[PDB]
Amino acid sequence: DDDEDGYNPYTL
Amino acid sequence: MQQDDDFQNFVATLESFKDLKSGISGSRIKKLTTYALDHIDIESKIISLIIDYSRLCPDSHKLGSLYIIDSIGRAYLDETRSNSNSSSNKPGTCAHAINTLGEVIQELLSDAIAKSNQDHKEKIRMLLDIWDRSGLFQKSYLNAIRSKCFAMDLEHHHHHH
Repeated sequence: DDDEDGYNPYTL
Repeated sequence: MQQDDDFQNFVATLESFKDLKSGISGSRIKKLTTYALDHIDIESKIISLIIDYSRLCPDSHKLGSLYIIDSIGRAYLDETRSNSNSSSNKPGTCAHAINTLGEVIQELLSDAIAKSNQDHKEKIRMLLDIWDRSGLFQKSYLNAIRSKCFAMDLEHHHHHH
């Protein structure tokens, strides 16, 4: 799914 | 701030989040964050929302909400920090916000990690590490996760270090 998935806390 | 981007946007984002099938889109988290900061006169409803959303559902929401709170926390911390992080009880602003969260992070995290599996549980663990390193909740590892027993207990049948 192209939606900037996978949100990492180390990267805002 | 003329009745534009009110709680609607915030709640809307969160709602749509859970509506997903374990997707957790960064976009949503962003909206919630920017919104919160943009309106520090609603730290209560905001923080309260994300919090409830987490404890609400099992691992599902647990992981999701966790990520959301993470972003907001970092930003909020820096914001209030820029001036002076002070509080006592009840919500009011960034300060009170962080304080409140740290007062519920126990059940939140613990539950999240527990309800979470090898995979999910792994994500939470990492996030926690970054938190301490960065300097979000400078409480010297609250009793919550403090007791390694937390992970050890939820730690299903599997080897580790």
